[PDB]
Amino acid sequence: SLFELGKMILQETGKNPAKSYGAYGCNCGVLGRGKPKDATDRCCYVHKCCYKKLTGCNPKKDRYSYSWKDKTIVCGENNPCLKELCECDKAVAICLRENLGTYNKKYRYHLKPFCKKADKC
Amino acid sequence: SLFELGKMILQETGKNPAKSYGAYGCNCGVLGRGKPKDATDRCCYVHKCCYKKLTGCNPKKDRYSYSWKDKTIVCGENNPCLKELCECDKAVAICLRENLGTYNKKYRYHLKPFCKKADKC
Ligand SMILES: CCCCCCCCCCCCC(=O)O
Ligand SMILES: CCCCCCCCCCCCC(=O)O
Repeated sequence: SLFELGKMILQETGKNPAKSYGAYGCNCGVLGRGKPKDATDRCCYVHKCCYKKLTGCNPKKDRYSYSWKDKTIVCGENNPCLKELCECDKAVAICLRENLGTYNKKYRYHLKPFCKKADKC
Repeated sequence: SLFELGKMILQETGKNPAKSYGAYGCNCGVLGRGKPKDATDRCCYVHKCCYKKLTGCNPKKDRYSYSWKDKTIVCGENNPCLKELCECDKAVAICLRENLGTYNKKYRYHLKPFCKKADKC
């Protein structure tokens, strides 16, 4: 759920997730997708497309277990849907950290309604 | 200072530092040293002996800079004493994470005044 997602982002990046990524660009955080602005935003585009394959579970509210083991995110067993959910979230947290070099503060609080429409996943 | 030390322990172990290590065994956290109970406690014994070499700065209150860069603690330049300080702190955080497998909850709130005296550093 959002609680696990946010924790993973903090562990990987060292940054407060709500603040750095809760409204970044056209795809990170609240709302749906749009044309990416940069590589951090493209990480969040892939992540939202990752959620589209999740069958019956709720990406926003279902909790799942994972542990931070030798500084790596390891998705616990859980059920089929929660496992894929955890795997979506781990991959966006790693991608956000990988692209910290190009993170741009000007997109931090982006006006999402003016984004160009996104391509189909 | 304590703020950097706690943050490093959280980043490496994923655990709330105050709660897990603020009074652990005979050497972690408050107070001085004593005979170690286990490997977590020996990490904190080494750490406090690391602090004894620093007489030109204050391990508890002086701030210093460091960054979490690709999930590794990197001590910033700072001055001679703060650099060594950062280096003591980085090594205890890594040691505490390495010995998480044997962490024992029975020593979490240890009665330190009954510890056997420690060997000289
Ligand atoms: C410790 C953090 C508590 C939960 C905060 C959750 C905030 C999630 C931020 C989502 C942005 C990333 C993106 O959309 O993938
Ligand atoms: C985010 C944490 C805020 C600062 C909390 C500092 C607690 C430091 C705990 C010391 C225990 C480790 C030992 O003695 O090395």
